[PDB]
Amino acid sequence: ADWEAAMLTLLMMLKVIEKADNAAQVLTALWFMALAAHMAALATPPKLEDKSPASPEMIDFRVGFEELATEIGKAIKLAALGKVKEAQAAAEQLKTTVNAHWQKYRS
Amino acid sequence: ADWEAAMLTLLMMLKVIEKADNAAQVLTALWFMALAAHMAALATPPKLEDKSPASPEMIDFRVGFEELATEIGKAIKLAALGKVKEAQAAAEQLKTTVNAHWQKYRS
Amino acid sequence: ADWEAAMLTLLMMLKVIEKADNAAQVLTALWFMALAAHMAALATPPKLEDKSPASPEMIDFRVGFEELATEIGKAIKLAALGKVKEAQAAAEQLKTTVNAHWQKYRS
Ligand SMILES: [Co+2]
Repeated sequence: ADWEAAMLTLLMMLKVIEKADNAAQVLTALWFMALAAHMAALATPPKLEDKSPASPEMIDFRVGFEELATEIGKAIKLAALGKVKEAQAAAEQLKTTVNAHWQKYRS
Repeated sequence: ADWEAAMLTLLMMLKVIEKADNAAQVLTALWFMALAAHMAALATPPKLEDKSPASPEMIDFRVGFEELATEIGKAIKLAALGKVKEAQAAAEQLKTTVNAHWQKYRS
Repeated sequence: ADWEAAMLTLLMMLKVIEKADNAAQVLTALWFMALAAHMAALATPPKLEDKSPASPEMIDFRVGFEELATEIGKAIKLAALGKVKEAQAAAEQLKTTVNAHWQKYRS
């Protein structure tokens, strides 16, 4: 999928996560977040496909997206070890990270 | 997974999509479709594993499967921008494409 | 994701599978299992990251994880051809395999 679709999916699943009371739905949505990050691992924001592969702007985007995926994985492990509320705290921190990465290349 | 399992998953999720009233279940099933296409990206239909890698039949199969994945991504973006019904219209068009690709190598 | 998170996800989805009466939830959880195996395809158990890439211990781990993924795919095809209960029988056999692979490198 494209960058915008995946970022909106991440925000959607974050909305689904804060309204969760059991780790089942939590872990499900977190794995959907990791899924959306995996499908759009090479996607490019509409803001800057006309940039070179070794451009520091592009590398900024790439490492930020990797950061997203890594933070998702940490929250997934939290939701796997049983802790349904600590996973949601990590999910709100992830929401901060997702907000930043999206608002940087949203338009 | 194998080609047949993934194509039946696509048809199943298409059946789940037309009975949807909110973008949440829609986007969920569409991402499951993209997932099934990602897991079976190198799968071969039972009809023609005894073909060469550069055989135009095989390349036909490959580009058709890529077409499936791309059309799924477009429907996913539609279901991400909020439009739950335009996503279902794109999903019925995708159902046409999925029907063709499956009935070409079903047996 | 990491090995432990993915293995706990597999066990969780196995728990969700045995309580299933329709192939919809079955196939959904099985595809989540294949998803978790795909995300952690290169993950390393906490027990043995300090091993060489060509170490037979590491290769044992790798082929066992591939075995997990393959058995998941077989169960997914069973759950796709309509057979909701034969898929659950294959899922309990998969539970045996998952138990072994997890208890080998759990700590
Ligand atoms: Co992949």
